[PDB]
Amino acid sequence: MKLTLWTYEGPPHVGAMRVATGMTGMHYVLHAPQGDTYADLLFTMIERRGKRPPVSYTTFQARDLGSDTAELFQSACRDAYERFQPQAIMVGSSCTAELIQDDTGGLADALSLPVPVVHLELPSYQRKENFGADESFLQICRKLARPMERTEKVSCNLLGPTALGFRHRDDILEVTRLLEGMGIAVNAVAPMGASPADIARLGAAHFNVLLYPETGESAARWAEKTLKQPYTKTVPIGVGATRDFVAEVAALAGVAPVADDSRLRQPWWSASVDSTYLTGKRVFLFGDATHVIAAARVARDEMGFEVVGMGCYNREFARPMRAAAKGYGLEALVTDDYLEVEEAIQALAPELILGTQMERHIAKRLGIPCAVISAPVHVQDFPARYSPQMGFEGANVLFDTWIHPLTMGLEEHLLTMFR
Amino acid sequence: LTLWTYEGPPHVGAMRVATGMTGMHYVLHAPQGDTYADLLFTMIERRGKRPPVSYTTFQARDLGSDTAELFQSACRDAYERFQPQAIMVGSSCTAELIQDDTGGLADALSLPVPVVHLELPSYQRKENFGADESFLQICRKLARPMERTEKVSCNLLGPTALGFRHRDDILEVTRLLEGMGIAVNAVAPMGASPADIARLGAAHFNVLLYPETGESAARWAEKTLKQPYTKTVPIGVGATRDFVAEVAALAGVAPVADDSRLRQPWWSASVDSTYLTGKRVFLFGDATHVIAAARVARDEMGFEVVGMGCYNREFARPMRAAAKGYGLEALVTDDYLEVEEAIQALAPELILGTQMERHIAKRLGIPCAVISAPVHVQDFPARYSPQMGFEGANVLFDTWIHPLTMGLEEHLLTMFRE
Amino acid sequence: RGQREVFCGLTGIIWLHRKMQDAFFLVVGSRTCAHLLQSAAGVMIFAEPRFGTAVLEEKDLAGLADANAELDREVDRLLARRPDIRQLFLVGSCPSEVIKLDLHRAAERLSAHHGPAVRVYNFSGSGIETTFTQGEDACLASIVPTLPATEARELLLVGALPDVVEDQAVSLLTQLGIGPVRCLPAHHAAEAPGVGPNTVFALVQPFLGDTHGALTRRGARHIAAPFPFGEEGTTLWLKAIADEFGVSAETFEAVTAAPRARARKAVAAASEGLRGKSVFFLPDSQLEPSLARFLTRECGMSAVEVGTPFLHRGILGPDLDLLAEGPVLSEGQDVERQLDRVRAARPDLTVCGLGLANPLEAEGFTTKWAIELVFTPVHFYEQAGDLAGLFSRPVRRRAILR
Amino acid sequence: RGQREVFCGLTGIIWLHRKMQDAFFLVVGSRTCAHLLQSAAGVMIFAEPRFGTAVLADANAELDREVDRLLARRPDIRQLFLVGSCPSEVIKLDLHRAAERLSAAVRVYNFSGSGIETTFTQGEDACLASIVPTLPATEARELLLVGALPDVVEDQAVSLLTQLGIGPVRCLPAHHAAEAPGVGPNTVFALVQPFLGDTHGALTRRGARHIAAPFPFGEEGTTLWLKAIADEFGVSAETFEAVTAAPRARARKAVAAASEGLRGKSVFFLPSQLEPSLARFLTRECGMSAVEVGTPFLHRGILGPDLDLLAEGPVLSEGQDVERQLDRVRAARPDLTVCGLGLANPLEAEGFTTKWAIELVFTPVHFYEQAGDLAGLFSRPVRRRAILR
Ligand code: PMR
Ligand code: PMR
Ligand SMILES: [Cu+2]
Ligand SMILES: [Cu+2]
Repeated sequence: MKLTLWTYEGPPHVGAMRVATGMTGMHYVLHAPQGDTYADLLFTMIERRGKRPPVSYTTFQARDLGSDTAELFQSACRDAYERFQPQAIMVGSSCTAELIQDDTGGLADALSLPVPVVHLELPSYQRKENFGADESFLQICRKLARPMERTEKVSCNLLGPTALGFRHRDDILEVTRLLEGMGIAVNAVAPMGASPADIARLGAAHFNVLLYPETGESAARWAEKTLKQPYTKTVPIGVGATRDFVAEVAALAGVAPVADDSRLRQPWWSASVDSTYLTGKRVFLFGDATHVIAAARVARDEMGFEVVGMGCYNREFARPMRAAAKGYGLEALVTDDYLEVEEAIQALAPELILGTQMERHIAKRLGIPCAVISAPVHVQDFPARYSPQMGFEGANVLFDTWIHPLTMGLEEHLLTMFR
Repeated sequence: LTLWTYEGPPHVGAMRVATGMTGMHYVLHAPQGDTYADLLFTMIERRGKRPPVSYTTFQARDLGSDTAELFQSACRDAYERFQPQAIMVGSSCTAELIQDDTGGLADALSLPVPVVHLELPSYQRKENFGADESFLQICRKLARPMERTEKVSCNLLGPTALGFRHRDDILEVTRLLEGMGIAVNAVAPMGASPADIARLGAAHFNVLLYPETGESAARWAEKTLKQPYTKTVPIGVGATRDFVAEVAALAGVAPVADDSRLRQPWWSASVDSTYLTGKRVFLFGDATHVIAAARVARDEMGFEVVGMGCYNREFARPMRAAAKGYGLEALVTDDYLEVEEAIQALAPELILGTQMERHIAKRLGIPCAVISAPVHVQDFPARYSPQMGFEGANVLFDTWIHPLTMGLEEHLLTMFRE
Repeated sequence: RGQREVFCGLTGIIWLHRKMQDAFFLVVGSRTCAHLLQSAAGVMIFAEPRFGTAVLEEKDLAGLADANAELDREVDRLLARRPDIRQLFLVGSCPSEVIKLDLHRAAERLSAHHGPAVRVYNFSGSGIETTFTQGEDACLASIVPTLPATEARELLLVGALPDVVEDQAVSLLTQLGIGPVRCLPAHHAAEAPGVGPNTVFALVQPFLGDTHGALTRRGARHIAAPFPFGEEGTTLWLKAIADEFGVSAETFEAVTAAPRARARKAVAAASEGLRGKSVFFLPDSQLEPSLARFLTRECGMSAVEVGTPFLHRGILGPDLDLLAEGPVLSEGQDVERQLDRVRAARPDLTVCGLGLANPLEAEGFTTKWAIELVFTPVHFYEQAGDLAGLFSRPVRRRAILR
Repeated sequence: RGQREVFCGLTGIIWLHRKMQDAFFLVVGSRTCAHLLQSAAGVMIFAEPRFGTAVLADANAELDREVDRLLARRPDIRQLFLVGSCPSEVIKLDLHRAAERLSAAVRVYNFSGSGIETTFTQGEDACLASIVPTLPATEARELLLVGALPDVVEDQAVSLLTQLGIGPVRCLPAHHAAEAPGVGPNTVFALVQPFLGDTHGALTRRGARHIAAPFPFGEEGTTLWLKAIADEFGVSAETFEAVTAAPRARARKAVAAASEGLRGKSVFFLPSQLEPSLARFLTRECGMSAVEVGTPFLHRGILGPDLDLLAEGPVLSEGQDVERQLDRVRAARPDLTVCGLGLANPLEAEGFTTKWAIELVFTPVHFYEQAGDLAGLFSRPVRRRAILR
């Protein structure tokens, strides 16, 4: 019952709806008490979609208690089916729905609508948004995707990009570009931009690209176990990891590692005269486990500034962060409390802190440059532009996104306290 | 008394142009200290090549006809250095406005066309015509009316180095044209080769990218090479669609437009994009960008355009053309003090423009972003940052609304807990 | 009786604590409510606001003694860290309500040991029994019973309206000059009112459906008048107030050149506005029936629908009288049929709780956010003129966008 | 000879403006000068600096008009120093003529750091020399220190100097207008600043005798400087060494602890004017196999202790052309080719680790902890190359 004035990742049902509103034709009837529909504002207002995040709640009131709320769930699911006519229904609950023991599974199962019914019964008081997205997408593949004949050409189903997420829309494009230029065909792009037919089509490939381990690691492991497609381990975040991913998938597909390097400017933009003052800066790296794990590699090898302190609120991906820290001889902060990041960066006062938006505002309070490289963000961090983070353009975006806090701080200081 | 100068001198634009042309050289009588611009294209626009533009650096012991001799000495040594493909002559004018131009040894090289020369007007120019009298000469001389290739081809005309996000504008417009079925013979102003610039006949129509530098090239090419240019500009959703209409009309092909990516018209339709309705916005910067951005603002953004002044007052009438389009006038002066005065008078909420206006608004509290040319190292980015096409309209939303995020969240923070 | 689009009352805390600067709204509940408060406050959660937003873990989910024990320990820690809070607010929530966590028992037990240093009031913002802005009403009805009892005949300003709103209200009132004005929201002890049998609950905001009953239990009286939300709504509210006190109409019409005439001028200064267009009120703020009448008469509204989360007969009675009989006060409104009705009617406005604002803007329909309305000063005379413009602006957004 | 590389004199304006507060440093000419200053400054141009940039008889009338414009826009200038540039000296615009005629409290002084005459840091030379002429003579044994060295370390220099036992200091760079350094025949002055050849020449021309000047860059660079100071003022050896051994120990430890990765190096000095002094600084710590060390302007003079303490490995080539000096660089393959200008970063783009001069010039590197991070400055490109290869 601690005074958590800021949760790092929202309720896992929000993450579940990130998978939901990603796929066309997939409807997430939710047994959310009226008001839990703010998450609709999340999806139409943070990520700004021109369509009701098709998550048809029930919004039961005090008048709708007992079995009345279950009757409302039945009604809402039926109205969704006869209103939008989804190709696969997708059901789940909220925190208060768990508190009612609302059982969104059996109800919509007994509704007996012909389209597939998937359940999303995920803990909400123990988990957070990213687990909700990952588990929901894994269950989606588990129900729909089946082992079928591989594509005549090599195919590379992308795994992990959910709809609401820090730059998923653009890394899906970047990795599609990499795979198509190298010689592999993007059979599907689940769960963002996909559909139940695409989930079924996931089986026709030769390897299952793991873009976002946080939101798709379960899916990739299940695919390699069942679809017989070795998931790619290294994510394309950073030039070193981009080359690792390129070589890895060129080995899985047995194709020449063609990777257009006319776009990559991060190694030159950093390994130069100006970006030499980077070398020695004592950076601190908090945030989303995978992004910050590969951010450590970029920062040390390809950027220069020395790493002091790198935690991550993601607990299920703790060990890879501990390993990335111990590679440089560092520790891992694996709690989910903002005050801990606060006193961590007081004790280890950095110049460039890479982390979430809450890290950005923490640094705004103290007055040190801060970047956004991780999940919990605002409308600003969801861009309309091409802002990827996986691939060679992903490495370029990483370079610029990290250097902009440094330029911001430098201009702010020197302006009017050196002149 | 410009404590900050918007654009550089008329030679830096020519060097911008030559930086993207591997081989083409430019003999410039610039004293040591005018070689600070040799940094720009590896310092500000951090690249890895010494600019292909000759320097002479005549000292105090070198005044008069000695400079005339150093012209030829530097020309011969520069040719023997890396075997260029074309030579351009022109001075910084300082001790020699027009009084050392010596072609004698600039010609008599393996170079087929030695008449190539860029003369820049004395004390009457900035970093636009430096790159525009580039392709009024370097493409007027070594470009052949080659046969139009079998598929309907085109030329990506206009983008010069050290230009505002030009390298990504190139890729976005090329992607649009290729997805529409329009072949791109060459990106002639940037990332090209003298063979590519000779291949300007194999293009059914030049695709113009910006009047800043490519306007003269496109006008001349339509006049001479008989391939019209796209009179519209791909900055802005409506402007992008009209640009597609023009390119497909001159092509004869289907107007295929990848608006699947395009999100500015929708992201400016959400109700977060409703509190910005009527927000007075000041727009100072280069003419092409200011007109396109102000059209976008006034109609599709929600902002209300209260300022449209500029510093590229050469084509003066098309400036106030859009001003009467919005019902206003243009501040065509060339000093940031007038920008400060105007934004103080109108007290807007967004001062979109140069980094100089960026720092004015930082000093005046107003929000502000970068949409214009006079920018430092940070606005020439590593990331894919195209200001044109559908993704150009896409970046024009986030770039403009980040300062509004500043001016809103800062206000809330300072007013909530005080 | 299906899905309804409206918030839980927890989002009233975002405006509630901005008035009572001596109050901590320690919102119990799950991580979902916490994420609601986080997203709703936006950047405010970063400048240490007075939420608390204490989430219950699964270990704290089971049982009741453990929950209140932890609540006690963290409350003591907070008040030790911030010894500048007097009117503590243990806000309930849908999770907390389902646990049946007693905020009133907690209030008694906590004022037992915090004493006068921290006087706790308890209410609900749970969507189970509360909507967007009836949390304001529950909060005010949580301080009304504890309000200083007296017998002096005086008026109030019931409603946690902005400070500038109250300032203009009292300034106009003393320009008239009527009774002792006692603002019901007690931002601190310096402006604590006195209620009693001869007082009146001069309600200002329609969702104040429970503070009316509470301060009726106090024994006071109602100014039976339309809820003040514009020229004529506030005109009749104020006129009925003074007629309950007996003030001559000479001062009425002699002191109302700047307030009233300019209020109507500013409200009807929306030339495009909504003159002749339609509105389809989804359940948003218990505030639609009030809007419809003065958008109809002054701003020229068709007012096809007046859909409300709940309609109170008497208190909006005179407010309903100026409302047309055409639109129907549908309650328990199922949003889906309501989208069908919008799609059939093709209005120019679809006010709602609006996570379906952008979704309803995608289908071409113009939409306006009443949440900002409940937040923005929209009351009485000088700030209802921009209430009308606040409704008008999305119309111009559609006009320039389409 | 042919094309040159180094900056014109206006790059020293960025330092002179920062150091001596109450002064004006308006340069004249085109946007090539107003933009070198702009880009080099970065944010100074936004911080509203103290300098400016102005827009034969006609040229002199324009000069008078623009000087009056200076006096107008800043009605708080009394010890201004106008800066000459290439066009002004091309039409030979006498800044002294404008200063003297338009001085009639208003005291206008001239200065011409024009890169056609001036070089990288000889603008400091010309300005500090232009302080000297008009000023009258003093009549006592003071120690007129010179150079626009950092004020934080100007305090260290003054503290040490008074610990020696000297009289008045009255540093030539007038950071206060009231502080006017007179040029006395008995005035014995050192040289903190290696590119003060014109300043030293003019100071001895007016009459002030000059002390031996091994220029102060930590350890022996400043050791022999302050030793010359002491033996000129007759400070007892046991007095000087007692009051100066601790700064020596601090700088020696700091340079060693900052140049750990600077072992096995060939530091090519393309023409900072610090080249002989820095070449000597880079001989003892770790391994510095220095190679050709050119300058844009070299005189031994009595500034000779540099070359006297310099080896023979690095060639002391005065006058150079990058268009062939970079060919010599390719042939040499120097593991750290610290390149003032001409080629600069493309050297890092063609497999040549590169350091840049203005970092050394505009970052405190003079004795004590200041020269301690000189090793860090020279390790910057090397510590980059060690990882971001
Ligand atoms: C006049 C050309 C030029 C350019 C374009 C700039 C801007 C700028 N100069 Mg460098 N700078 C120039 C000259 C100088 N710089 C100045 C400022 C500054 C410094 C201290 C630094 C530097 C650099 C830069 C920068 C990038 C600043 C950075 O990202 O850290 C630009 C393009 C930067 C670096 O990485 O390169 C040496 C660095 O740390 N300059 C200085 C005084 C030391 C000079 C005279
Ligand atoms: C629950 C999701 C969501 C998000 C992320 C926020 C923040 C924020 N919500 Mg709106 N907002 C949502 C809902 C609500 N916001 C709230 C507050 C508020 C208002 C009054 C306003 C705003 C807005 C926004 C925006 C735009 C960011 C900006 O205004 O700076 C964010 C991310 C903004 C807008 O026009 O949308 C309605 C504006 O005028 N929020 C409220 C009541 C407290 C809630 C419940
Ligand atoms: Cu910024
Ligand atoms: Cu910002």
